[PDB]
Order: sequence, then structure tokens, then C-alpha cells
Amino acid sequence: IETVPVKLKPGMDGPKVKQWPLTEEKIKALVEICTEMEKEGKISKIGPENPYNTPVFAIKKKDSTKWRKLVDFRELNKRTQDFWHPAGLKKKKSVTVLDVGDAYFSVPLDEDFRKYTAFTIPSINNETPGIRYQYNVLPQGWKGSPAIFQSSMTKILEPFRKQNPDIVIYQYMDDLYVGSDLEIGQHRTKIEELRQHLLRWGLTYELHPDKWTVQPIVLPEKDSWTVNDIQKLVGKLNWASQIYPGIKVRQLCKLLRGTKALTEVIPLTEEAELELAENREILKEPVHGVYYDPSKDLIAEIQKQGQGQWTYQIYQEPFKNLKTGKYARTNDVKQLTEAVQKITTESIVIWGKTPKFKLPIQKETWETWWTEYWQATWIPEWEFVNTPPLVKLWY
Amino acid sequence: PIETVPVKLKPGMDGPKVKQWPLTEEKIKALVEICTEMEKEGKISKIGPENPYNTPVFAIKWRKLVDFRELNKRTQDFWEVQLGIPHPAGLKKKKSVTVLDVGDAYFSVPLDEDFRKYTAFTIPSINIRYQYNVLPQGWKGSPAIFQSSMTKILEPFRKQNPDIVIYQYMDDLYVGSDLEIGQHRTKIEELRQHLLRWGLTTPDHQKEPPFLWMGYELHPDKWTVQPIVLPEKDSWTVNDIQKLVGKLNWASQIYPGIKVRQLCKLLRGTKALTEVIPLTEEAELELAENREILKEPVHGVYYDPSKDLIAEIQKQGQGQWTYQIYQEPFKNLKTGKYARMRGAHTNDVKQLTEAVQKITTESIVIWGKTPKFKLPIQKETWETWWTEYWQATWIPEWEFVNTPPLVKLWYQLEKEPIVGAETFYVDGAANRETKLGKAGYVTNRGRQKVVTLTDTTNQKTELQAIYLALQDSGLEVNIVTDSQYALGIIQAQPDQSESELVNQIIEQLIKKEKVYLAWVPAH
Ligand SMILES: CC(C)c1nc(COC(N)=O)n(Cc2ccncc2)c1Sc1cc(Cl)cc(Cl)c1
Repeated sequence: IETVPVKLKPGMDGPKVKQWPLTEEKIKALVEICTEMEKEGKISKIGPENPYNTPVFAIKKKDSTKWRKLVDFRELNKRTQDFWHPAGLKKKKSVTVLDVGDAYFSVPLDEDFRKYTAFTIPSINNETPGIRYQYNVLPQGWKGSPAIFQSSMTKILEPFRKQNPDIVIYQYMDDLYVGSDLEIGQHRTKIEELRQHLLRWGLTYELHPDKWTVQPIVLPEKDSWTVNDIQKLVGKLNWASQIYPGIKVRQLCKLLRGTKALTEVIPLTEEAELELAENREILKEPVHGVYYDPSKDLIAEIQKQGQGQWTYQIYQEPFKNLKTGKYARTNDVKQLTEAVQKITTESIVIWGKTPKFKLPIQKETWETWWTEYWQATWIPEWEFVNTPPLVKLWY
Repeated sequence: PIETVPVKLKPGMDGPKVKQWPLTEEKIKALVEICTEMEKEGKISKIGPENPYNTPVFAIKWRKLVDFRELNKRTQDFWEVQLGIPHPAGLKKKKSVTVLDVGDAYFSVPLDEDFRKYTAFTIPSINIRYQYNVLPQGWKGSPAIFQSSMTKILEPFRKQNPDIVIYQYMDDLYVGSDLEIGQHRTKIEELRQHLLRWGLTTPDHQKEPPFLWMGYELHPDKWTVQPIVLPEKDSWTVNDIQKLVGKLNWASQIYPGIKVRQLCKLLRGTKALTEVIPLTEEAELELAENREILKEPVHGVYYDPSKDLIAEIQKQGQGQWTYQIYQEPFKNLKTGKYARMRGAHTNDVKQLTEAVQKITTESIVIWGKTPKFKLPIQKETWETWWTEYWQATWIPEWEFVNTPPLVKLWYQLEKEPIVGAETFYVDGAANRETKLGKAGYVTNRGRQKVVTLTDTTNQKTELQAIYLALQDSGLEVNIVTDSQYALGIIQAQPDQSESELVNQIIEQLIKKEKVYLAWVPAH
């Protein structure tokens, strides 16, 4: 076969990323998987003249006792020559996703480029050099594998959509998003068939988009208000006034006049009940003028709410959320990890991009356990925050 | 006997051309004699007017020396050799360990034919140009290629014999097994045999233990640290003191007793790197107490994959935590300390949790598994803070150990205002030139108080107001503040801070039975 010539953005060089430590277990699994992949020529041990390196991990997708090898090409992707999103699935009623990484394994990778896909199987306590490899084909998790297979990807999708643009399918890297606004049981059935429409070329639970929303901010409803109650209302409303400047709190603060006990009930005045109600009206809808902007980064913040409860916001301009939601019940970590996935998925669905996460956890903790419950095929960018969410009761 | 490995120069670099250092006759002749034997062995070869570059040569004393630094500045980069430390305590203890010599196997590896041209050197007229055909000595890419080549050779053997451990370091091969001397010996010979078949003749001087290795001393049943010594000086500059503190911190990792506070005070207000500083008496003591602590070398046993890994943590000083990793009571594999301070405001449980994390990562790196922890913290305690803390934490299976001091929650702020408790609306502000530090409060019951200050910020006055509130109230209080600074600080529920007011407040908060703190926007 002939290879598609790839290049690094003119002025770039390969990645030299550190490989986080793994348990013996993950090492053992990794080494099995690799020589077999070697046996098949996908990868072939490499030498020391190759200075590059990309992290690799070992995940075991549940409901099987079989390990899968995940490679972190995030960095590679950031530097592969700039290579050159169907709204409607975010609309469909039930969506499905499939893994088409395999397809790539049948495509020779450009000679001069394999060198950049070098990765290392680590050794416990570094008593062994470390098992080095490189890809000879199209690697899973690399932005360049979809872009190069594109030519043959659509060229294999026609026999289901040339004159069948009823249902919808989107492809994000190794991902296949099949959205069909059809019947529940009559869903699995239309995809289980695409599962057999690509297989003719080699590669041998649902999502509910339309049922999402950038949830509203809600003020409490009460028969009686206390000093504290009002102090909190004003607080939450103040915050909310940066998103919606029409919000007013003069009348309420009037109530906070004097120095009464925190637990004391303060009757609401007519001027105060009116303001609250106008405030309730402003908030009934998501702030105007908030649209997605491709030139911007999608950012997601998560806050732990206790009781296996985790709230999150996706936004590009702080306090201009494009979406909000909650994940719910196991431990903090497993939950935090499942949440990042759920969130990343919707993100890929709505905007076809993964967001940069701000994770409320110590870094070393995450790095050690995230692979424990990771089932996705991609890895989003993430950073770790150490500052308490002062807006954990407002957001 | 092994596929030469392709090599190239950095992006658009040229070979060396540094003129030849005209040497003397006694010198020229010696090299002439050395090149002759290496030539008749392959290692080098004459070249001629052809080749352009030139690396100068030297004849150390009668030993050939090629200054390659200027060709290593123009050669590609190689996959680093020392990937990882490693720690002596991860090493599995075998019954027998043999060490094999490689040595001359140095010139025993071929250099890429298209790179060679660049290894050209010149031998002056006795009264001769060459080039290497083998990993020259002094070439940036030779160690990497050597080890790698060596790895490839062993790969097979390591296969047909997994129960054997082989550590390749420099010019030696440390092979350990758990077989019986009869079997061990035989295997070795096979290895010797295999090694021969690739041109790695193994001499049939026997280096014995302790093996000196990267600051370590390896004995049969244990490992020790090479003695750590500090400089002997009458006059200490700022430079000296900084490097000293440097070494100390580093060494404090295994010598938890080490302190640097008094020696680092010495760095205060220092005008110059050469400025000499009289050592404080509290600094002299500390320097002496460290010299001593460092007289008793750190040591531990080797790894027994047959037993379990147990880690024990202890609350030493302030922010200081010691820990031991053992398999059998007090028979330490490794010991250390953890004392980082991740942020300005914190408390003991978060810190114990961080320490727990560190040891886990280290374990995973050293032994490939996490250990069983014995921690000085009740289940009740860690569980209350866990589900109360804003970050996601991962606790491992652990066993309690009532060995004081115990880690505990010194307090918890109420979640709802306290009914019937006096409500204090506190406040404070000042003068920017210099303080009109008037901090005080007013309560629903009419009690009121204002206190003036000196030399304090604007937020300090907010903190004061809360302190005043706290100190002047019953055991149960409600405090309303407009300070985000104060709120933030306190809401975190730290049990200690580098501040004195924050600290005073904390002890106050600890004394109380109930405390609800509320924030209201600053009008
Ligand atoms: C077979 C190899 C992997 C090995 N395993 C043990 C672990 O020790 C035991 N007991 O096997 N030892 C130490 C040793 C020292 C003296 N006598 C015997 C062994 C060694 S030798 C060694 C030598 C150096 Cl320079 C560096 C390292 Cl990391 C190890």
C-alpha cells in the first residue's frame, strides 16, 4: 500500500512526554498487548536514536476480563501539521456511539512520521530500560488517523446516507456518534445494522440530547424569611447580577437594616416582594447573547456537592455558561472520573470538541486513579484547582 | 554482529572542524603507537584529504584522548539512559548474584557508516588522519547505543530465563537468581556463552560487595547510603549557606531529624552572594545537630515479593510527617518524611491525606503496588472531614494506630445559624498612610465595642473584628462579616496558619461549642 504523507506544523518536532508510573499489573497487560501488536506489525520495537515519547496506559473495559491499551497522543495532536460538525444529534432523541479505531490499523502510516508515535512500556523500579515501540500504521487516539482515513471513511458511509439523510452519524477521532430520533427498541436495530455496514470492509445504553438544558437559577420560595435567609438571598442575587444586571436588591437589603438576630423572621414588604418577583422573572430564562464561539476554548468546572452529587458548568466566558447539569451516584474519584466522561461526551455531541476540565482534586491523586474507571477512547485536557469553590452554594 | 543504529546531526549542523592542537614528539609518537593497534583491530581507519572536519586529539598521561565535545554539540539527541532513579529497596532479594564484565566490549560496537565521517581526527607528522568504526569513547550517542545494543542481545536470554534478574550498568552485568549455586553457575556459563557468540568476550579481578552505586552502598542483606558530609568552614558566605541549606533539605528526606530554620534565617536581608555571615548561636547548634544526625547512615533491607507492603505515618513537628515502609516489624525497606505545604491555609487531615498520596505514588514506582497503611487517625475522624471536604479524595484501606499525636478535626463550623445565640455583626477598616485600625462590633442584644489598632492592613482589621467577636462571646456565636478575605480563610476550616490573628481566631474557634459565620456583601 501507499502511505499518506504527514508533516509537523513547519517549525515543530515530536513529543517528549513523561510516562506516569504504572502498577505491575498494568505493565504486564501492556507488554502482552504490544508484542502481539508487534507480531502483527502494527508496532515494532524501536531504537535509541528516537528521542520522542508518548504516554500509554492500560485500561480494562468492564464486562470482560480484557485489558485495552490507551495511548495519550494529546501532545502529538497539538503539533501535527494543521490538517483540514452536524447539528442535529444534539436534537435527536436517543444517540449511540461506537468505536471505529480498528479501521485505522489497516493503513500504512507515513514512513518519515512513525518516529513521532514512539511510546514506552515502563519497568517497575526502572531495573529494566523500558520497552520501546513505534507505529507502522494509523494509531488510535491520534488526530491524524481520522483526517487521513476520512477519504475512505465517508467512501464507506454512502451506502446508508447517500439518499438516507434521515438519521445522523458524526465521527470524532475514534468515535462514531449515531443519532436517530426514532423508536426506542427501534433504535438499537438501525445502528446494529451500521455495525454490519462497515464490517463489510474490515472493522469487525443511549444518550438523550434533546433532553438537556442550561438549567435556570432558582430563588427559594418561602412562607417566612429569616435574617439569615435574606442575607443568603441577597448574596446569591448579587452573584447572579453579574450575569443579569437587571437584578435588583435594594428593597431586600432594606430588610437587612438594623441588627436583628440571624434566626429572626422578617416580614417581606410589598416593595421587597415585588423586587423578588421581578428578580424571579429575569432569571426564568438563560442570559441573552450567549453563543458558542469556535475561536474560544470550551471550559468545564465541576463542584463536589456531597451525597455523590457533582454539579458542572461548560462555558467559554466565565459566567456565560453554554450548559449546566449534575452527575449523581463508589467514591469521590470514581464519580469525578465518570462525570468527566459524561461531560466530555455531551461536549463532543453539542460542539464536537472536548473541553478543558478544572478538576477539584489533588493532581497526584488523579493521575494515580483516573485510569481505574476510564472507559473512553480519548482523554480531555485537564488541570487541578486547589481553591475552594466560594460559589458552591450559588452554583 | 549487531545492526548498526542510524545517527544524524541536529537540524542543519556541520561536523567538527576545530584545528588540531599541535602536540609534541613524545606525544605524537605515543598516539601513533596507540592508533596502530586500534587500527589493526578495526576500531579506526585512515581517511585522507577527503574528509573536511577535524576533532583535536590529546595524549593524556600515554592514553589517546579525542575531544569530541564539539561533535556531541552537533549530534542528534538520544533516548536518555537513566529513565527513573531507582530505589535500592525495590530490588528483589535473590540467593545468588553474579557480576559479568564486558569492558573491551566498548570498542566492540560498530558506528553507523554515514555518521563516521564526522569522527575524523588528526595525528601530526611524527617529524595522519583517521575515523572511528565503533562507538567512540567520548561520543554523546555511544552510551545509549551501547546499552541498547546490549539490551537487544539479552532480550532473548532474558526470555528463556525469566526467573533471573539482570541489571546492566556501565561495564557490568549483575545477574541474580533464586536457584541453587549449582544451577546458578550453569546458567551463568550459558550467559557467558551467549555473550561470547556476539563478540562480547567475558574474562574468565572479581569485583565484590559493597557495590558503590549512585550514592548508595549495596551489601548482600541490605543497602546503605554513602556518608553525607557537610563542608568545614570558618567563614560562611551567602553562597555557601545557600548550597548548604540545599544539601540539607535534600538530605532531610531520609533524615527527618534535620532542620534548616535557623540556617535559613541567616539568609535574611543578604546584600551579596559573597557577603560573609557570622553564624548565629541558634544556627551553630543546628549545624552541629545536623552533622551528628548525618553520622549514622540510613539503611534498609531488600524487597520480598512474598510478604506484604506496610506503610506507617507519624505526625512529627508542624507540617512534618514521617513514614516507614516495612514488611516485618521495624525491618524498614524505606523511610522518609513528607512536609510540603500545598497552599497557605491547611489542616492535619488534608496533610495526612497528601502524605498518604505521596507514599502511594512512590510505592507504585518502587514496588509496582500500593501499601497497607497504619494511620494515627480514627475512622470517625477521617470520615467526617472526607464527606465535608470540597475536593475529591481517595482513601486506601487502612488500619488505625493510637500512637500519639493523633490526627483530629479541631473543629467544624455550624451549617445553620444558631437559635438563641448572640448575633455579632463585626467590622473593621483603617488609614492607608498608617492605621486608624478601628475594629469592633454590634449585636442584636445591644452590646457594642470598638478597638483601635496600629501597623495592620485593612483585611487584618476584618480578622480582628471576628477575633474580638469570638473572644467576647459566649460558647455559641453567630458572626456576620462582609469580608471575603476572612470568610474564605475561615470557611476552609484550617487548623493552623502563618498568621497570628488567623491562628488566634483558630484557637478561639476551637474553644467554642458552636460557631456560625455568615458573609454579607460589603454594601
Ligand atoms: C541482580 C541485581 C539486580 C541485584 N539485586 C540485588 C538485590 O540484592 C539481593 N540480595 O539480591 N542486588 C544487590 C546485591 C548487592 C550485593 N550482593 C548481592 C546483591 C543486585 S546487584 C546491583 C548492583 C548495582 Cl551497581 C546496582 C543495582 Cl540496582 C544492583
